[PDB]
Amino acid sequence: GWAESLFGLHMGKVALITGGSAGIGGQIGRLLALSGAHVMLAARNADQLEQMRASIVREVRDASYPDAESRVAIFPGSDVSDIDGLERLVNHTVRVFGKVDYLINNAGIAGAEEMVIDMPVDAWRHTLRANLISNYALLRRLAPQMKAAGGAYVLNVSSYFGGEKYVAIPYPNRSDYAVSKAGQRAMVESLARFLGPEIQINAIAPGPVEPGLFMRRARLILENKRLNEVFAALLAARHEGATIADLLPDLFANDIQSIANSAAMPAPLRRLATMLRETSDAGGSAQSYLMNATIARKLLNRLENGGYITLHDRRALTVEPPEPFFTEAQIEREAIKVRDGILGMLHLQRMPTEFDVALATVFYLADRNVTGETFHPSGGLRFERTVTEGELFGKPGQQRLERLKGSVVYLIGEHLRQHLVLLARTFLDEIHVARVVLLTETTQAATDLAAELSDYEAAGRFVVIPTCGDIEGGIDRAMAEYGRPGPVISTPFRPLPDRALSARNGDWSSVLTTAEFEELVEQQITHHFRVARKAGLIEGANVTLVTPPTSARSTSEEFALANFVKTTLHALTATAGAESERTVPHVPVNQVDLTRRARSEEPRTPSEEEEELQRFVNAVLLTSAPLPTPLESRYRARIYRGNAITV
Ligand SMILES: NC(=O)c1ccc[n+]([C@@H]2O[C@H](COP(=O)([O-])OP(=O)(O)OC[C@H]3O[C@@H](n4cnc5c(N)ncnc54)[C@H](OP(=O)(O)O)[C@@H]3O)[C@@H](O)[C@H]2O)c1
Repeated sequence: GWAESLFGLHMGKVALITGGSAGIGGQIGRLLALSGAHVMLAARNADQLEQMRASIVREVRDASYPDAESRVAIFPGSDVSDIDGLERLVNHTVRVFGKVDYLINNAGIAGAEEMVIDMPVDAWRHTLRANLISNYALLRRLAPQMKAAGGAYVLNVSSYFGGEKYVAIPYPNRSDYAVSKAGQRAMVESLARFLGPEIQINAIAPGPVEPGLFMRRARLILENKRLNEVFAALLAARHEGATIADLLPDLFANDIQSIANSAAMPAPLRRLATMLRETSDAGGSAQSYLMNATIARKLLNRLENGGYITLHDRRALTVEPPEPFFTEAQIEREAIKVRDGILGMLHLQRMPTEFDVALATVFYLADRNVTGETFHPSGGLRFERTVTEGELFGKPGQQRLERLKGSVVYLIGEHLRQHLVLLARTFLDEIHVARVVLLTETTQAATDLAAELSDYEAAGRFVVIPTCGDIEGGIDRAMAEYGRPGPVISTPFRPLPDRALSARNGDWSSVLTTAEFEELVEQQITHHFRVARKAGLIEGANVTLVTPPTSARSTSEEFALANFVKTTLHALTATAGAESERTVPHVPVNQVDLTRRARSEEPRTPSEEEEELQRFVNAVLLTSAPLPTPLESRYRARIYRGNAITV
């Protein structure tokens, strides 16, 4: 009798639920209605919203709630990636019910389902708006009335793949999804003290809930596998002297037996084509044609963005292969492996239903003494890999640093002048690099830093390049003339916002706006994703992403935003790291944080700030010097990627 136990549990609350016409959000909306709450459901398709509303209202009357027809409302055409539309959703909800007590940030899309090195930047941005920026947007508009009335709750529906406190969990090929789920948890952790005690804010993070989905995902896996084998062989041939752009006409002949027996093909490509013709299912054209159209366009994108070829070297496929490319048998073999992976994660060997998760969640929502937590209503999972955030302990080995002699360094930054200059001086004077290229945002910063190091600049050992925000272009320019990188160190162009996070009394003009939160995600998360996207394609690069310090004022709000940035970015660094471990060119990714775990640990004297800068140098070095590949150490290649090191 679960309905009987729900009765009156949330009597008189008004809940807004996004993505509320099916799945978990439909069940939470259903069970909140069955607990006496007025619910507004929001999704895109209006008829589904109508059918779910019908079903719920019927149950509400059977439960003997008064005037059941007026207890459920719908609001169609609500795409949570459309941040400006959420305002009309809220306006309508306050208009219909008078107030919002519960905000259930439930809607969540799957994202791009590509590796970091393949992800279109605007697909990344779209996932983050839908899964992450939507949640602050709704919270920020509702928080004033919620603070006023005081019985209020924000619930972000996150995931185990958004990690846990101080721990990131890599989700290969899903970095956008993982970053938005981590960011939902991070928002809960970072805001709870400012929104309390009137607003509780928590996340839930269910485990897995119950052509099919494993079929689409299996197909992507087979396509990715083929694309990686070709990219790898292309690099191994370019390694032996081949010019990649000149192999493209013959390669895009697409015939596997042609490529395998061409003397005009470098040996790597021939060994790959031989294996393919011998292993791939013969009932598919994949055994006779190298690539389909998707593989081809992505292969060219990896080569153009990695700087291996130019726009003029782009070729269409001579012959688009005939379906079926991958046979149904291959796709099923791989989908069963996907499914078994997921199922084997689970300690209980069974999955919850959407109703189960909803039920536990709706009970959880009745507890009034918990905030800033991540509740698992479904749970019990063993993960392939977890990465704890940590603190720098030790120094890099001399041998590894010597391997940096003569390399080219790319620095990306703007406002952290002292850090950038110290990095450059260290790389040139003590590491003996060939040269340091600095990519700034504004021209002025380029000129000032070129001045403070005018000596190295005259000698050609320091270069500056103002990007005016065009990160991809600067890396292409630098690669074109100033040398191909080893160490790449991305720092943020912009500082953290100096904004409040909660009201002083009933004044909210000073609290971080939705647009400002959007800018924060752009400049402290997407900025580094753009760097990692390009540099992950560069054979022989190392990537380090640096999260910003606080200002001298060092306000609690600023500290909260820094920890938000650190937690959210780590999901990217860990997923990029796990991807590197599996796919050539195995470019490592690691993260360095300039804000400490606890606020009392921040430097308070100039001597302590000197200790920090020294440590910062040592961590950037520890992650910049050549790291072990999977071939040298299977263990060390795993653990020396995906870290977040506080200094
Ligand atoms: N294995 C799991 O299912 C699992 C586990 C952990 C976490 N989660 C999280 O749980 C949440 C819901 O998962 P689910 O499996 O129930 O999702 P789902 O199957 O995609 O649920 C679909 C619901 O969301 C709506 N929706 C879809 N795209 C939308 C968009 N762009 N804007 C607004 N509404 C949209 C749909 O209506 P329309 O399509 O008509 O708009 C419908 O109401 C997500 O945040 C997800 O990350 C799920």
